[PDB]
Amino acid sequence: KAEKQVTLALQRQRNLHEDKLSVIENHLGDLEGRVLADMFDFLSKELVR
Amino acid sequence: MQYTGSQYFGEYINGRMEGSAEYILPTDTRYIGEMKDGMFHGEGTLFFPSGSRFDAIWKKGLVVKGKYTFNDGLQYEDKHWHYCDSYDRRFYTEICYGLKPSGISQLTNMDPPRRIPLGYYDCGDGFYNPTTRVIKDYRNRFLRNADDDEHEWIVRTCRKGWLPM
Repeated sequence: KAEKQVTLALQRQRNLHEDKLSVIENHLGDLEGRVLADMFDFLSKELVR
Repeated sequence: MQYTGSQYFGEYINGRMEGSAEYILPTDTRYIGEMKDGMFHGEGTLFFPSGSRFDAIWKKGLVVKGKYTFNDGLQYEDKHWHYCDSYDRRFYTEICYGLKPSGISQLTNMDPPRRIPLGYYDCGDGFYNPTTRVIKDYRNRFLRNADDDEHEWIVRTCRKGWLPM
C-alpha cells in the first residue's frame, strides 16, 4: 500500500515533468525552424531563378 | 537580396515576396514582375543593363515567353528575322524615316562622317584590325582579341578603317 503510492507518484512526477519540458522545448524548435526555413527557401529559389 | 545583390520593390507575406513590382537583378538588369510563394509568377518585362527589354511570363516559377526589343526600340525576331536583308538592306532608322530626315551621312550605321580613327574596322561595338587581332571599344581602350576564324570573318565581311579611297 505504501510502495503503490511511491511508484504512482514517481511515475506521475516523471511523466508530467517530461510532458511539460518537451512542450516548452517544442516552441523553441518552432522558432529555430522558422528562421532557418525562410532563408533556406528564399536563397535556393533565388539561385534557380 | 544582399548575398547576390537582388532587389525588389513590392509586398511581402510570411516574409517571402508576393507582388506586382519593379525589380533589379545582380546582373544590374531591371525587371517588372509579379510574384507568388516568394517566386516570380507574372507576365513581366526584363530591362537590360543595356536598357533593352526581354519579356518573361512565369509558370510555377519557370519562364515561357517570346518577345524581344532592342534598347533603341527596334522590334526583333529571333527567327526568320526580316531586317536589313533581302527585302531591303535598310537599317532601323532608315526604314522608319526612309532617307534620314536631312540625309546626313548617317545613311550609314554611325556618323557624322569620319574615318575609323585607329585603323582597325567597324563592327559596331568596337574597332578591330586584322593586322593586330585586337578588338577595341569606342573609347579606344580594348576589347576581346581574336585569332584566325573571327579575324577572317572580320576581314571579309565588315568595313575596315582603311584610308578613305
